[PDB]
Amino acid sequence: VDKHEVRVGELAAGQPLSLPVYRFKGKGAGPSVYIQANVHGAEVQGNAVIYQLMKLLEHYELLGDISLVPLANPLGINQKSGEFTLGRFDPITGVNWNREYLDHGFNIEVWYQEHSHLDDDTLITAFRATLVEECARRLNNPWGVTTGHRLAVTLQSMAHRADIVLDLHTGPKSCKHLYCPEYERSAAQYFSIPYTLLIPNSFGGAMDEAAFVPWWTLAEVASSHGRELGVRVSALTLELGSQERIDLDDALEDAEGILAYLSHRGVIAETVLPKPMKRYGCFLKNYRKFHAPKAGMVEYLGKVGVPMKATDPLVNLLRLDLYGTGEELTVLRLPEDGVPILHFASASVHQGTELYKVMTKVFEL
Amino acid sequence: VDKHEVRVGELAAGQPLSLPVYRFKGKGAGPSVYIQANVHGAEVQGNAVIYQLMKLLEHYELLGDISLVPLANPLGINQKSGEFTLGRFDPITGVNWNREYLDHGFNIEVWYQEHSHLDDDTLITAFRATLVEECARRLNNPWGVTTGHRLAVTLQSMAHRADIVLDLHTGPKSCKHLYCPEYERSAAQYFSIPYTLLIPNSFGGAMDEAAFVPWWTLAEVASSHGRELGVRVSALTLELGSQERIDLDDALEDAEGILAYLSHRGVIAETVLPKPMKRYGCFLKNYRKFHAPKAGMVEYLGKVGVPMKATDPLVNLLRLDLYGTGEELTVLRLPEDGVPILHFASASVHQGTELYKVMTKVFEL
Amino acid sequence: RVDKHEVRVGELAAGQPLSLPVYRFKGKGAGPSVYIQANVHGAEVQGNAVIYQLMKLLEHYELLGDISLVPLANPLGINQKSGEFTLGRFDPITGVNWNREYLDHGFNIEVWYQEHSHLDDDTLITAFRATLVEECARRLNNPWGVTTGHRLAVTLQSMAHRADIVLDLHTGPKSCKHLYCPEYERSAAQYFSIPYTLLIPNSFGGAMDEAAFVPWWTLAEVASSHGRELGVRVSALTLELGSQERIDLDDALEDAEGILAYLSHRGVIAETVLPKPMKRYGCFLKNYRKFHAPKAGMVEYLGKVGVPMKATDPLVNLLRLDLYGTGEELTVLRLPEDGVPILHFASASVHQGTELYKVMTKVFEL
Amino acid sequence: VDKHEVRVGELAAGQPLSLPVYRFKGKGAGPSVYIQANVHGAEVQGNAVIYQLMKLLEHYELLGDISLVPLANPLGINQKSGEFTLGRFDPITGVNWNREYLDHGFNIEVWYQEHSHLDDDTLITAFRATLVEECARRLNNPWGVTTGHRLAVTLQSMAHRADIVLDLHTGPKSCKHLYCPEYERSAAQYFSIPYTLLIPNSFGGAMDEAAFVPWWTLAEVASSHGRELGVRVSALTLELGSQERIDLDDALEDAEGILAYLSHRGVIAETVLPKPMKRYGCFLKNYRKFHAPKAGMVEYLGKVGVPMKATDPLVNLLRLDLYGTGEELTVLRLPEDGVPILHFASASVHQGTELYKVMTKVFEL
Repeated sequence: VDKHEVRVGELAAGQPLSLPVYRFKGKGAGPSVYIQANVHGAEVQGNAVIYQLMKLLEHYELLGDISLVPLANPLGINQKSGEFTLGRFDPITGVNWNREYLDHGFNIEVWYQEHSHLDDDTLITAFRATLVEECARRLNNPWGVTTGHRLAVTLQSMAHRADIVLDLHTGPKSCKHLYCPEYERSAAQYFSIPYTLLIPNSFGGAMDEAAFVPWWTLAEVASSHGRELGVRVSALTLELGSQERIDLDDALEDAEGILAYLSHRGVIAETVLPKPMKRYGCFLKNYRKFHAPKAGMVEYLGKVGVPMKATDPLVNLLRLDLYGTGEELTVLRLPEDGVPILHFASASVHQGTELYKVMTKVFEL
Repeated sequence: VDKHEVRVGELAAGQPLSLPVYRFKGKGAGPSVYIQANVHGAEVQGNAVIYQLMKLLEHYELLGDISLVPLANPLGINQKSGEFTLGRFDPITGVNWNREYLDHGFNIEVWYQEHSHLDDDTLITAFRATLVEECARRLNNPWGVTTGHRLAVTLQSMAHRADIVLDLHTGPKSCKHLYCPEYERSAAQYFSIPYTLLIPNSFGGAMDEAAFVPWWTLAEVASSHGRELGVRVSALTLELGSQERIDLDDALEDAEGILAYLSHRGVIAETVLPKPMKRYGCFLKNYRKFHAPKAGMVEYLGKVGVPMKATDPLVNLLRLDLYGTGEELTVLRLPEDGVPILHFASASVHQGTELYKVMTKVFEL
Repeated sequence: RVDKHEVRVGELAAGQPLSLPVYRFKGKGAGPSVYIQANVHGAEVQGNAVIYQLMKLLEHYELLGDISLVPLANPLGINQKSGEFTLGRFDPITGVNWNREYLDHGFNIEVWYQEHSHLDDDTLITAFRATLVEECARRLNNPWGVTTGHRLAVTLQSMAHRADIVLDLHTGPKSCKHLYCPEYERSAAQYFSIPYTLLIPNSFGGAMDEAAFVPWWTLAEVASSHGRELGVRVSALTLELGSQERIDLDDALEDAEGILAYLSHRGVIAETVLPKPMKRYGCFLKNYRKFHAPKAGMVEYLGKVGVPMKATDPLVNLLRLDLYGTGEELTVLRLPEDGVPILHFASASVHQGTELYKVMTKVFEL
Repeated sequence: VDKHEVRVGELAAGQPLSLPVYRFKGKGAGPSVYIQANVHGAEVQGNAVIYQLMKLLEHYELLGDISLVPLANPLGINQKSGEFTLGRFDPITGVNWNREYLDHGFNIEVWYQEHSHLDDDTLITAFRATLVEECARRLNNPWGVTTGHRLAVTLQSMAHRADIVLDLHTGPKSCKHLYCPEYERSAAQYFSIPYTLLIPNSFGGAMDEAAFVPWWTLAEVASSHGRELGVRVSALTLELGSQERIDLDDALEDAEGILAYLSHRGVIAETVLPKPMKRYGCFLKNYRKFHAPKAGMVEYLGKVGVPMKATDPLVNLLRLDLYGTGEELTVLRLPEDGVPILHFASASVHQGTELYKVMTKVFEL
């Protein structure tokens, strides 16, 4: 396993901020893969998944290149506030690190017309080069870029080089879930993840969108001019359970599912079949946020990853300040049938604190 | 002066979160005004400006109603982290409190068509009622709304009721500046603020935009159908110097400038002239952010509100870890001529930390 | 039945007062008085659930002594968030632990004793209590003022000083149920439903229990040095009821049932409530050890809280993706001595020196 | 100037925590010196002081060794919360980095009796070796030590090796002041510092105390057996103005004061005279903390380092929530005549927030 380090920033006291990049060289015509974990500092299980995946890959026949970037945001990973990693956003500005990726601005209609005389492979190579160069340009600005933008664009440049991008995250108190763009709903069949969110061709600041939107858009533009190029990049986001947790056995299960997808895509020569299990989904627009309608102390009743019906108890809300009044213990209920995916990591909420995220209008994939 | 209290939230231990609303009734046909301060918790000087304005208003003849909401975000105001106020964003999620306002989704073209028969005043009354009603609809949701969204929508509902909205902020280490929509560039000459950013018809989550975007879009639609309605609301954001400070004399000067605008608008009967001083403008697109190109300890040389040249030293960057190498003390310079408006409030930066914001292509108003 | 009053403990910059709800059940008898508080550490919310369940139960018992309960005892800490966690343990401005702000009475107890020794036991005790209550008032009446945390602690303390029994309800981070019990009342552990007890000495270290018992224990010592037996006339125990950032009403019922056994034992309630049968272990406080990370990294916790282990047992796996391909990629850290891990760090990522576990060593059955 | 790095810790993502140690070798018999800065993360001016000192030291004739340790707490230096450095205490535990030093437990009376047959220099050498070894023993513990304790003891071990220890800090919003032990009141005359706190032989967790307490106790014990050994180490703490600030020219003034002390002690051969200026002192017991008696917004009126009377206004307390009542704006005053040294860095306080520290019963040195 070839390893190098990639510089992503620098701290006030002088210390460089760098990432370890592990590379497995493929011997064949299989697709290239880029995997990263822990952009969100508290979401550490992704590192254990990378560890297990690399241990497994050491016994497979790699047909395509694989690059793996654990510990992808040291500034967030190393940031504590109390006994909790404050790792989700820049502590100075509040900007979510996974909202700092680069939306390629250029006109794809024009880019396509200017390259439409090239054959598919040549055109694809040129498009990839244009994205990599756009990242370089962005970082070359004399006014500079934000701390998180430098990190994200640096990761993005590496991701753009691959045919397949897997971004490993975790939820707070959460079940395993997956984000797939609508064009590759089938990907969910190979991972070992029970709930999938199908997402549209829209850039919203995150790595997966940053990676797929240019290619999905190029595919549509090409087809609109009678050329069926196809979407040439896969980019998926795996939300592997809960944050602030390392569970090596569970990480192995996640890694086994990833291998099934890698086998399916021809990255590895061996046939690795998907885990037989039920897989459900919902379209992103039906993924709902449930906010505390009143403040108070919270006992979570809705178990993550378990379907619930409209009006079922989601939490008990306890109010010691209201003892004997009639409202010291109340039940907050789920508005619509759905599956609670994740809940707030703390037991005390203000009015409006996000208590849960719930997939509604869920279907079997 | 009538005092009222408006609830905006509730804390886990049981206390309600509420705001003081001071209302002066006008005796006449003057425009109505809504003024708030301290939505960003550290930006406390706005409270002193409200204090001084109310003290002054007691000696003027009010022709229009004025509502004043100091201490507009107690959750942010009361949030300390070390010896400073962590007041800019929700500490749980990182979302800027001034990015939680509501962009009205309804079709203004259709709305206009359905009300085009009304005269100006009734059409304005109808539109205003619609905006107020949409805020109410937003807060009534079984899935709830964020802590910051409840606060923002509550403030916005009050703001929508006024003809003039003044949002009082401060910068970090900053000179006095003003955000003014392009449709009322004339406003800038009445306030006592040397630098003004002229901003376009675009919603970006903030109060001023929330208040003016619907009316500006309405004006455009009306005009397209041959009706020159005009933009019937004014909404301006005053960035009154630096955060984490109360300066009552300085606040009086700010209040006097506000009074000049209110006099100009016929809110008060008396003639209060603008303070004589030079005033400059800049289109929003030319307001640039300068990020640290390297980490280190900063001596700030560019003074806020003082024009400078690209060749001038902006900061000295000290690196004790590089003593003896030639890199221990380096000078940073801005890529372009301009006027630094504000700079970072700390002397320690990581690579990418936003060091200054700078108005470029400045012109005299 | 229950009377509620509010007690002011501070004020916020924007104007809102900081206040506590104080619930009181009046006793109809000669039983001892009891003062119970919870959630002085903001993240330690289970104590509210314990107070809730206890009050629901108490409504059906016969009270011989007064019981005052103070849930939500620190709204400034309780309401303080940082990320998806309550930054509730210390003043966020200064770092000072809210449970290190209590008042150590400085007056000379030997001299106070000599000046009141002619009094009978009950009159001497009443006088001592009055002195403690007055000393708290004097502390808060200072033109230079006092810290935010000291004002809170001293307000709680003055209430606590009025009772015969003080129960401070806490939680650990990821923790089993444990109890702090002063050496002079080792028997108390036999009544609660708590498997592990730390026996603590006569020493003031800034906390409520110490603040409550040190003056009385010292007074008993002074009286005994003169051949007069007064006894330690106040009981002050700290219950660490599981993990923080959690409300578990069923588990809180169990805790409340144990507290009731102690109250029956002390004659606060008329009814017989016998202790839950279970093995109960203890160790002296000096044998309660802090295990710090020897190296930074990602941690998988192997030592389960409340489960005895040996030195040869794995405490955690330490995972280092930055060291992949070397022997340091994944290592096992082990405890240096046999003991019982009580609690561990609430996060999976540690720096060198981060406190990984607290472990009772030299444990014995009580 | 020789430079080496000293390991003090390690972060979660794997990065080492190290300090740059700059060493100037002495040639002769002059006392040795240990200088450190920025143990408290926000107190960055000490770095500028060290930078100036090192530039100056390259031209002086050194008779004793000098070690300088700027950037002495990278974990605290690099920690941000909003636009400020949360650098005073461990963000996990709240423990002040400058309360983590080691109080040597060993019986000095016994130690002295076991070495009383040794002459002064042999005894001094042995006592120093004992202190250094106790630090090593502390760090060699299978149960480990806290993050802050490892740092503090590492710094302390280096400090113990020197004859003169200078710990460079800053206050929040503060004038320049000095902590000087009662046994060397004469040292204060040399520094360029107007206000000095004379401190007793008491260990409170801080570097200076950690460095001097053993030697001061040893002097007491020696003297009690008819041997006037004297206190063989000098340990002073300079609070060099305000935090979150780099001012190079002002740092130069501080460095020159330091060099006057060093010249006075014979560390450098050249005569560097102290700056003429009035110098005052105060015994530590008379340094008082003034806390907010009520919450609110604060305008600081008491200027740091300027004597005041109990009848003078210290702050205006502004309460917008109490407008229209006598409590809308009130004046808080100093209970006793004194010199305000430092005040709170923010303008919004809760009841009990420490507003000022004030030296009372001040005398000219």
